[PDB]
Amino acid sequence: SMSYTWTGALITPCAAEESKLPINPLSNSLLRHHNMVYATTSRSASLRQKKVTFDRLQVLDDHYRDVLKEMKAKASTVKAKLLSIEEACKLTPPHSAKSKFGYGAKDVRNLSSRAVNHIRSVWEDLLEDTETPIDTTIMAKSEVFCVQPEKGGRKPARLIVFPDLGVRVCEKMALYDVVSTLPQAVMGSSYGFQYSPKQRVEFLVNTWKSKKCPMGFSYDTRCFDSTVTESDIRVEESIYQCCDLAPEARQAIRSLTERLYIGGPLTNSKGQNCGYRRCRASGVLTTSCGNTLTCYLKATAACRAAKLQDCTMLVNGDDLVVICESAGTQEDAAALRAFTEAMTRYSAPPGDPPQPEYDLELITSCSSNVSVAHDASGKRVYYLTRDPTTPLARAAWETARHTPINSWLGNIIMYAPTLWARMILMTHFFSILLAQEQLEKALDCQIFGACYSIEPLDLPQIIERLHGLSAFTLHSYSPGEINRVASCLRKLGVPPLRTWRHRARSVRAKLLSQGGRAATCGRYLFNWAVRTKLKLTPIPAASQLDLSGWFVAGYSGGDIYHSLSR
Repeated sequence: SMSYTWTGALITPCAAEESKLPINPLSNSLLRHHNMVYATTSRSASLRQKKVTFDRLQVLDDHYRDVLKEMKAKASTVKAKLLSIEEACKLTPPHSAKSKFGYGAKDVRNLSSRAVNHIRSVWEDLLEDTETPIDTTIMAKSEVFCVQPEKGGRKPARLIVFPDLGVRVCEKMALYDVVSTLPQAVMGSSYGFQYSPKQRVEFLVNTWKSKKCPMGFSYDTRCFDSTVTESDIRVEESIYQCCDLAPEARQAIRSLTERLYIGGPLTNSKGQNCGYRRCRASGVLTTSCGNTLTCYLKATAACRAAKLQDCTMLVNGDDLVVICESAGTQEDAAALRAFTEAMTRYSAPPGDPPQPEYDLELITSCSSNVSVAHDASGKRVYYLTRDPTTPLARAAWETARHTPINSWLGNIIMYAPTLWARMILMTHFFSILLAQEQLEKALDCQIFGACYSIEPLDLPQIIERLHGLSAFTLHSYSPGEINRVASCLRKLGVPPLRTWRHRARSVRAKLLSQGGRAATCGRYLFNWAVRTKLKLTPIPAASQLDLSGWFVAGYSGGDIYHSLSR
């Protein structure tokens, strides 16, 4: 079973494609080495195709079946509701790809006559037609990175595969509630997306110390989406079907499984047939949930087969971290080898072989890792950090050119406590915002694949609820962390960290001398940069004004939007 068949037609771009940074003088002294920063394009689509096209052998054993049944039993607990056309319509992102049938995302959210009447047809057809493969578009995704340490080495583009907008709304009607409810109900504390980064670190540590002599590792599968088999996709549906479901929902889920989720024809932006998918589509609603369940399933079964002891996992789509209990250094080396054999049999082979780890801080997953600093009281605080190379490069790109997605806003939020977010990314972007006019203009950023509309004057209260008060008051970061950031600054040509302390005062001052929501941003955010720090007490609006829905589920590739928060 091949993940992909290709006809020969190209993955084409739909417009103009940017690949290098522009000669922009206030990307400037964010970053001067612009040769380092690039964006992926259609040109490298072929290279990705080769990487992502292969046969899939799958051998299921008693462990897999045993784990499946325990999952289904947990799933049998769930009752899932059918969404109405109006509710699914509201979940649609303002700049989601328009339909072939002469209407766009705007028309959907307005409940336009042409849009809801097409949507009803797609739904009715899901009921009348039970097997005809549903069309998708394949495209190259444009992502920014920093040139790889073997001389301008480069990641090729990712392929994004999605059905027409009308189908996307129907998926929401049938599977939105399911996808927001079932993963937690099945996987419990092992479901990553229920955790704020503060809750995430809290669960990591707690699990680590609950161990005699802990041992953890992270597992990376070689292009997970392609490893997912038609069997996997069906096993997945069998889990969904354990929910209490409306009869049309049940049919809709059944049809979407056979007509879309298991595979179907690929069409480029020119209308040409590119070939056929028999693996996971990156851009359907079920992609995160389905991946999270499928990764959790294969891994739990692989642990048992590998005879690892007191495995706890934390799963986030295809990102997988295991914290378990160590039988004596070449104990696990062997046990991981076994684990890897089992994952490989289940059709989930690794990228780089997994390595046992006996220091929590050295384990990296979700691109991130735990580090330690201290807050005013001097007490050791645990926080979640990351190599800043890709965020700092993306920040430079977003300065130089306009873009819907502002990942910088996202990294500030998610990595508020980190040294590099506070000194560089807050300082730089509040300066730009200050000088421009734009402190109130809400911006779109993504958390867990779902886009959010967010006002930058609400970071002090967002940061406080998601990270606590220590996020503004942390100071004596580890030598390892500080050395990563300093190193990353050299590689990119970002000015040294002491450079930013100077800049951060001016920005703080230009923003205390403004008052209001501005004012607050200068008190707590840039407190690290003043000479005799003032005493920061908890913000009022933080609690009884801001709201959930934020760390409930993973929605990557699922066309999901909340205009939640500010």
